[PDB]
Amino acid sequence: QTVVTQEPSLSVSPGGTVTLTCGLSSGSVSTSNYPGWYQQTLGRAPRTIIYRTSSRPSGVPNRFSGSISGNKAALTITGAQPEDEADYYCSLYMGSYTYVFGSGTQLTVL
Amino acid sequence: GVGISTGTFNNQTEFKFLENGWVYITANSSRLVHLNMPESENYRRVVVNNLDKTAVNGNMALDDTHAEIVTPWSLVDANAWGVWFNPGDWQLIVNTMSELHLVSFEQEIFNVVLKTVSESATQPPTKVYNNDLTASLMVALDSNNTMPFTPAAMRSETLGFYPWKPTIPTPWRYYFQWDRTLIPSHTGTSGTPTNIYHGTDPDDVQFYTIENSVPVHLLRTGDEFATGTFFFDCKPCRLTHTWQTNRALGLPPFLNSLPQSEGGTNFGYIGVQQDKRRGVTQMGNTNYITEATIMRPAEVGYSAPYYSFEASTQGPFKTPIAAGRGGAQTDENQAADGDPRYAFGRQHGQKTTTTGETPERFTYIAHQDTGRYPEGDWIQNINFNLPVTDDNVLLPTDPIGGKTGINYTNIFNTYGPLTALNNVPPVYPNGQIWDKEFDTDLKPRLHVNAPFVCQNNCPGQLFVKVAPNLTNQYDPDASANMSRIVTYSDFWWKGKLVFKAKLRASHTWNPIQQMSINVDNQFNYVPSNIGGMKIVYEKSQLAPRKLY
Amino acid sequence: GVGISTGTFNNQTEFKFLENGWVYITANSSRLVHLNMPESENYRRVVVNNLDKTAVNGNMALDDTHAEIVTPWSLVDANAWGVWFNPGDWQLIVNTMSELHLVSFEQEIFNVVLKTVSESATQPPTKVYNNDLTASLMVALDSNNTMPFTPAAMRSETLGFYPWKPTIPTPWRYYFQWDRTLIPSHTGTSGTPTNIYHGTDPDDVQFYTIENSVPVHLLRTGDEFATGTFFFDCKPCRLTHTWQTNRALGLPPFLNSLPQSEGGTNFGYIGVQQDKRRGVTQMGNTNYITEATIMRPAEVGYSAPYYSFEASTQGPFKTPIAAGRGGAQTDENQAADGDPRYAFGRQHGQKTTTTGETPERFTYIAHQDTGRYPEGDWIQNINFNLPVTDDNVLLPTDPIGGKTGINYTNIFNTYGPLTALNNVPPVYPNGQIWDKEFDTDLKPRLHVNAPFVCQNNCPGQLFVKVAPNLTNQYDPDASANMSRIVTYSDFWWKGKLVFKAKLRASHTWNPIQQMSINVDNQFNYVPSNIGGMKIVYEKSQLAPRKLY
Amino acid sequence: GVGISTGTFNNQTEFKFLENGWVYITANSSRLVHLNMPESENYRRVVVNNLDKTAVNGNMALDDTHAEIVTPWSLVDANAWGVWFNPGDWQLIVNTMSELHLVSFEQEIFNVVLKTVSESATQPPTKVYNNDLTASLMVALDSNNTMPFTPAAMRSETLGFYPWKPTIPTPWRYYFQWDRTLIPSHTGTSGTPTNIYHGTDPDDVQFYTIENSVPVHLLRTGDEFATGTFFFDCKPCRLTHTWQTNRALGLPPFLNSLPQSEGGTNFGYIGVQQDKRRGVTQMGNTNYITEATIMRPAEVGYSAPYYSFEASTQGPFKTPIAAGRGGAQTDENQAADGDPRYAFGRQHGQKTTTTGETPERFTYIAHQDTGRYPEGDWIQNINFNLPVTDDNVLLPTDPIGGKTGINYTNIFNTYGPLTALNNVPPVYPNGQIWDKEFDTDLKPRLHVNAPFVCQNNCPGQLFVKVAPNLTNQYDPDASANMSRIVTYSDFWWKGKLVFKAKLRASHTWNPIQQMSINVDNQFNYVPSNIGGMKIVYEKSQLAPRKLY
Amino acid sequence: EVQLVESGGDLVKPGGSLRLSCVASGFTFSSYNMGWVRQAPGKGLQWVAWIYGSRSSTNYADAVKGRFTISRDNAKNTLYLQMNSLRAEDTAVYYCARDGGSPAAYYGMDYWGPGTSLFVSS
Repeated sequence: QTVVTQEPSLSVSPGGTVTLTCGLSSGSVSTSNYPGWYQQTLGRAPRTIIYRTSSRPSGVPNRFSGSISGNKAALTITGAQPEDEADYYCSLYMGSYTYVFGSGTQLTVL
Repeated sequence: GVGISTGTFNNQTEFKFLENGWVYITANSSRLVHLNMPESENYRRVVVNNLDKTAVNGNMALDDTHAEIVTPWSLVDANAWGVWFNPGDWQLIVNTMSELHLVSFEQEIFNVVLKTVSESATQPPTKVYNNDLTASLMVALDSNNTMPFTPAAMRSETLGFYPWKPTIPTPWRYYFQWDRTLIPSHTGTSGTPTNIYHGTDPDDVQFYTIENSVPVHLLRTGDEFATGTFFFDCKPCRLTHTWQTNRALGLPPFLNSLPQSEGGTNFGYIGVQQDKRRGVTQMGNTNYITEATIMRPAEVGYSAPYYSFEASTQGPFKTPIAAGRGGAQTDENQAADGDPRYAFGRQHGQKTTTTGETPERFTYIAHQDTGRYPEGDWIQNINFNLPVTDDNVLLPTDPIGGKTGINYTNIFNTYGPLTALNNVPPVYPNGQIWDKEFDTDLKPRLHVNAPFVCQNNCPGQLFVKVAPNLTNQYDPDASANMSRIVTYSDFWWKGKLVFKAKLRASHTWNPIQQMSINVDNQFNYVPSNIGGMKIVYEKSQLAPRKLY
Repeated sequence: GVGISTGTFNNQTEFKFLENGWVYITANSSRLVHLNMPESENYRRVVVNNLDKTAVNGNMALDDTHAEIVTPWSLVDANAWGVWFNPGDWQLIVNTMSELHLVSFEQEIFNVVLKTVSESATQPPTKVYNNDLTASLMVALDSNNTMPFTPAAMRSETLGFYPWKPTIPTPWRYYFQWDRTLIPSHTGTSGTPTNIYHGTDPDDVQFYTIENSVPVHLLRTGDEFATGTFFFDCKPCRLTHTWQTNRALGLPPFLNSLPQSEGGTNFGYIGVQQDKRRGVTQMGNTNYITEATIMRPAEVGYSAPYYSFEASTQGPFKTPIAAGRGGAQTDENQAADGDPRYAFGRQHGQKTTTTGETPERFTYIAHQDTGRYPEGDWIQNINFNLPVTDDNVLLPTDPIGGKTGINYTNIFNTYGPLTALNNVPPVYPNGQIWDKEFDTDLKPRLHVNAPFVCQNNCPGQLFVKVAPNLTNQYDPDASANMSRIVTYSDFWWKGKLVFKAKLRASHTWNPIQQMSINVDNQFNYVPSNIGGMKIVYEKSQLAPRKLY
Repeated sequence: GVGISTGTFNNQTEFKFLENGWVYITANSSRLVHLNMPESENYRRVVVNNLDKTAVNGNMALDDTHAEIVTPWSLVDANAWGVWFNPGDWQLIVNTMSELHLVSFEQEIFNVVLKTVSESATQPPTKVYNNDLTASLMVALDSNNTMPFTPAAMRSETLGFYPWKPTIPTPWRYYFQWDRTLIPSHTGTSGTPTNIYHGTDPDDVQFYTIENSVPVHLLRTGDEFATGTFFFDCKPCRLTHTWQTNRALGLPPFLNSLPQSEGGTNFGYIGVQQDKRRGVTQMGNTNYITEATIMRPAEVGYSAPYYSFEASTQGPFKTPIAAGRGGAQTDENQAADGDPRYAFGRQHGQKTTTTGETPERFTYIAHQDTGRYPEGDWIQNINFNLPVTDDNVLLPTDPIGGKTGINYTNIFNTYGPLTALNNVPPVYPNGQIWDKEFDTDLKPRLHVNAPFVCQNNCPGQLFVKVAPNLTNQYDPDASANMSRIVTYSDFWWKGKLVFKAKLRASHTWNPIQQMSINVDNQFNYVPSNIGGMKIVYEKSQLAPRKLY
Repeated sequence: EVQLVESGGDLVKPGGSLRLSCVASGFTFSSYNMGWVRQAPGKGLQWVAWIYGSRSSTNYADAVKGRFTISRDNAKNTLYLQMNSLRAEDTAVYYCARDGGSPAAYYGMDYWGPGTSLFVSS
């Protein structure tokens, strides 16, 4: 069974740079997986931050950048703001029409 | 009747020389054809599916998924060079002739024999063969070309190349429409790439049957069938190759200094600075006039994405190319895209005494120099500041898409209004002779599988079958398979292929390349001590001709 | 005279059946055309400029900058399928016919009526309409094709599709030369991209006027105008589609093992290792013979950069493609590049009782399978080591130029000498019938907007105008606008379009696709309880034909 | 001779288009016919009696008692649509044609083969088949129609519908006169209802034999038989259906108020009181003029007692009806009386790979609306006081004879001088084509089993038999059965059926109903992966025509 | 613009069935592939079902195969998720997901709805 692994928790100081990583226990993540990054706040529905590994939906601040680093997907937040503290979830397209979701990373802005 | 022959065996090639250097080449080909009664008397719609093979990431090029109608009929196909010419005839043609025309085709079936097999109940196998004088052979000539065109040479399934070796027809089948999707992957892709067969589009269904489309003749032992002469309207086929690349078109530069002593190290020099020379170039922002930048009338050959696979309604297929790779003549290991590879069995040139399912294979290297050497290609900035720097030049070693094994030449297309190219050369003995033209509104400028293309039409496919020989217990209401008396046929097929050819002329002081027997290839043309024969491939466009 | 009619209303389609399966289809079309006197009696050189829209980064595709000569004349255009055929006639044509020829065209204007409007000074509006028996209608037939060709079907501005609904002509205008530069950008580009309109090149100026170029006829109430019969020289138009992709060309592989039980899970198997098979391939460095690598006569369709915009002297324009997207039939949502989208008003198929400026729209999916499925394409190394690894394969998901939304297929071109494609199918009712050929030295192989192209010429454009009806206070020296009596015209236009068509034949055991009325589309062909009519689009190439 | 063929296989349908929209449709049908030597060489007068079944009260409808002469001959019958047309040909005919004429019929037997079977005494069965070159096949053409007319389509016993599937002839038998009485009963009747078979009337005896009535040809392996062309004189067959009921004949009432908004709830209103309207009615004692009471030119269709069984000299038989039930189109479950039900085996459309004796069945629903909806019928008093009260109206729910399951409509007949009806539509593939007319003085206006009826005569029945192959121990004086060498025959039957048809014309703005292949029925027209074929029924009268 | 609203979430006993309805607005519903994701109380997001193509092809996660059915009605612009044989492990907030790529799917959830809570308890 496909398992997506990402850091359970991460921290970043205000105005700093943080990177959340999303990998596969077996295999590597590529642009063919169409990595997507979604942000969720307490008591609110998920918000799409990145799609197709690089595309942020209109209204998403430019401080969020998606890329493929090594064999994993990377979401970099530069100049992290207090409102960026949330649960970030990674979605991998596992071929055919199957989608898998990562465990999620709780990013807290100090 | 029963004891009267209905035809004569003829396998002679006649060269009747005309006035003005023209010759009629009439090749006669006679074969003994053995046919078994079909495994099934019905038409089957069979889906061949190999999703297991392509489920391995990176194996999408091995896709074999398709759908075919398997028919109870067999196809008699003589559309191969080896069916008509032996190595001596081909040598004469390729050495003494400069161009070849396809004039006419005839075929006929005679001396039909039908035999039934009676197998005894004795524990050790034992059987007898009896003449069934009232049995019939069903012969259908699709002179109207109603049935799908399925040339057998592409599958190495034409008639045998040896007059004295009995041959067989190929069971006939055609493609039925299907829908298929296959997302490409590679070793290292994670997940299961989309790989499904979607079925059939009802608007594209076309179920053909020989019975409903073609008249059928029932030939008994005393009957014969003749198709009648068909006349082609194809273009001439050149038996000469062109050697001139864009670098060898037009007037060479004048050498103001010539070597004073013979030797490989002594070179003539233009004697004028490249930026001080006179001439015409298409580069309007540079004063350099060199052999690579000077204007030429047009472009010889073209570049296309090689080993590119395009996906369509029915799956992925390789993108064809008209010309072979450049440098395959300086290095035979460079033969790849555009250099056709022929694989064949013992009927069609392989050593007849070999054992195993491994076919004999050869890659054909054409003498024409219309190919490309992508390792020597490059792109550079419009500014054209020399010597060019890193960021202003895209080289064949520069990764494209982040892949170090893919460069721009792999996705590079230079076909345009200035492209000039040649038709594919004949491939002996395994190459196809003529091919039907596509029924599209806009038609391709050439075919890569046969030197002759049928503008309007070319002779109808010949289909043969053993008429059902029922037992006394036939019941059409039964869902079980029809019970037939085991029957088979042996009939003599005779064909006449007429070409018109032009005798070559000596245009230069030096002699030209000719095909000759020598110590190395001496035994490729004679049988072994046990009768083992083979037919090795021969090149056709040996002599050169000037392109410009 | 005043009280004598000069023509007859005829809107009947006649099918006169000939010998050998041919039929003459003469479509008669009669309309009542209402024309108002032009807003201005002068020619205007108007520059339309929308730099505000394209100043938004990423909106360069919405460029509308151009220059047009607006003329006081109106264009009478009947170059649309709906002007000539109703759904029943189209059903008969597309179901019973296999090919269509464009034979001839005639048009005429009769029963000219000119009325002046007198508006009273009473505070509540009130007006009367009086016959101006001496007023004239100016009619110009550009039989020499001197004026620019401006077909109205591309703007949905031909005559109405309903015989009983009066229609109008479209005000005529043509393009005047201009220079424009627009550097593309995207959401996130910093700065102001270069966006200027440079004016007009004096060497390209071409100011046309109907008066100086065409004879003009003045038609009073008792006059009529007939253009005379024009005869076309176009190519035949196929009413059949091709389904065969490169994967379905030629002889299928022989299946050594066939299924023993019917069912979707039971497949036939070739029974031979892919590297031990016999056949011909263009890959000279591999022994694999599969459905994707085996040689085919040519290529069906081609790949081109889709949604690519090329900039030229006058700005950016989308690169056209001959064929639609593959997979738009398996998934209607895949219709995009090459699948024409038609937007039209209430005159040309939209529900006549609808309110608002929103047009009725539909994307046309052709039945022909010449399209491409770029998601299933890939490139790989010449070495062809299987399974292919990451660096040796460029997939449609690999970024090109560093952009994750752009892949090689977006910039991929596979057009070549082996490409075979079909002409665009007729689009009913909103599609154009015939189009003038370009006056370039090298001409395109087809047009994407009309199935018939005018090799030499096709009938001159018909222009109508209301002759100036001056008052008693006219002063040509005054710089103010000409003062005219408010005048308008109503005249009957009758046209005859003659086609030659061939009756289709049944080639296969199975039936084919036919257009039929059913419960779902039953009310698309009849008026509503208040008279609301509509004309939904119909597909033309319903029946299949074999490509090879 | 022995090794010479005497005919050619032809199974092609040709559509030769004439002037004025007429087409000659010549359908060729070729079959391989297998025939076994008759079980008995004698004529037998066999009484089939199933008094056990009908002795159960209420089972009188299952009566099978009859007497037949069983003959040693077999009948070759091609009087079915499936013998001549495949689904594509039928689609073309029913979609492009409006009427059909039966022009001519030919049939012939050729390539006769006779084989004897030798069975060994070995304990495990084993047998051989030898050609009997001197054996004969007895062929009798009853061109004078002396023998009783016994069409095989009513028993699903014509030749097979697949050209590539060998077929068989049906053993021939005819009805011998008998007397039978059967008093109807029901579940609950007390006692034994009168149920006897009284024997044969000497004045009605008619014992026919092929030998004494028809010339017999003895065909050896080198012989062939041709019947010669027969020409029909039948009436045209309409390929269009009528939809107009008596409620849709003539001028509709004028609507003084029309809907102001489209929608299903907005209706137009006549605007005049039903008793204040103008018009003509056949009810001379009422002032009401409504859609149900207004006069119509005549009556479309008629009502007859449905599922009524009439007893005659030979027992009970169901009363036939010309038209099918009304409402079978709004509810397919309403198909019953007048909607023919066809049951057939694997030779005649059933999936050829099915197992068991259960036949494939379908009920045919004609598109013509000449049927009746008896649940909506009623009778009422001549006084016509509205609203009608209980005693003045007889409803379909009112018991007749004290039975709550029988109402007046069950015994209701409305056939009269004003009745207008249509001929039965062709039923493909299982329907009969032509039928012999009754030799009565007064003849029926139509037949319910075939669209074409033989006014004078139609081609003689073809009978085949294996000539007796006696052993050396034959003794005609012996009372035991004749001892014959086990012999059987296989011969090729070829027939040509010529029709004349008229191409349909588009009369209305809207398109009409056409037969088309779609996803649901896509695989009903192609073989399965093991060769399983089927032929599903198709409707013929698809397009509508106006009755008035 | 693009809005998705889920409804039908309610407390249900184990082994029952429930149909979640998702109403979409601001876009052409039929032109986009839709799906259902779910997040268990205190757990991460988990993909449940996907519906794609003009033919309404459906794919399901292994945890809901055979038990869940995803369908769509383009006339009502609605997406239906019918769950049968509901288990305690199915208790979670179910989110409507819309893919923003019509002709070229993003293969990721472009838009999300507010979600509907489903509680499975005896």
